[PDB]
Amino acid sequence: AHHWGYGKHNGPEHWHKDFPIAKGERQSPVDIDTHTAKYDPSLKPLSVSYDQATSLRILNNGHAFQVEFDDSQDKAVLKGGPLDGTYRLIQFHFHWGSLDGQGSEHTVDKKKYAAELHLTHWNTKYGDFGKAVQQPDGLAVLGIFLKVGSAKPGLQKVVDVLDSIKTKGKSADFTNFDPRGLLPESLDYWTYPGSLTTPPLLECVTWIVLKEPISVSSEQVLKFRKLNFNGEGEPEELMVDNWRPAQPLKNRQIKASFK
Ligand SMILES: NS(=O)(=O)c1nc2ccccc2s1
Ligand SMILES: NS(=O)(=O)c1nc2ccccc2s1
Ligand SMILES: [Zn+2]
Repeated sequence: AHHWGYGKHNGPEHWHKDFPIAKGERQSPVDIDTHTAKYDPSLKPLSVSYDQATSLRILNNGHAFQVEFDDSQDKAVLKGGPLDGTYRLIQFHFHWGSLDGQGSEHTVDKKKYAAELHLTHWNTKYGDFGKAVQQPDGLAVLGIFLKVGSAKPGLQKVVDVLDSIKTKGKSADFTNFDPRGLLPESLDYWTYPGSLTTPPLLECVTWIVLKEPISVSSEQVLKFRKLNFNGEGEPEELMVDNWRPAQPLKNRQIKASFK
């Protein structure tokens, strides 16, 4: 079974041995070189439509924590921007570091942020998530950088439940959470074709990375770092540095929605 992780012996540099697409042509994340990225006037404004979102549950999956949504109908969707059609929000999760100087997956002119939020959506034309990941336009992931400064009020409900899902396989009710409280003011973005950043690393994602980071407090991110990779009663391994480094851009163009 799957035994990949972010440890000293099963981290990103090992993944290719069980997931050979790790060395593929459209892997994520990437470094965003802001001077090479081209303004594309043909891109549209994003439409983030989360007014009817229905969060359900939060889970420690042994790699991160994920907040899951009801994706059995169009409730919270992403449209527009580089996308054709409608993409349903299935879950969000974060990647973060052991200290504030690393944690993001994407980088901007080689700068690493303290963490990165991924809101994961799937293209409804394929009917279910499992079919969507097998298609080059199957997923859209909205990525948002976190820097450490002032607290993010809309994140606090998430941090306050983490004590209850400390170890792998623990979950808790997480209804009535509004993900709009995790967004920055501006929806200016970069976009490029890429992949899932954890195994199976499938090349099925249209990445939309917001230019404006959100600010979270040191206290908030410190609570992320108290989670465990391990299961209950097992030797404690703090859940930190659960990010994949930047991968080769190869023959891909990063486009900007803004001038
Ligand atoms: N990262 S992986 O190729 O999927 C993997 N690494 C390791 C290391 C030790 C035991 C099993 C596995 S499975
Ligand atoms: N980190 S991510 O590219 O947003 C992502 N990776 C995976 C892997 C398996 C299932 C869902 C997702 S969402
Ligand atoms: Zn992710």
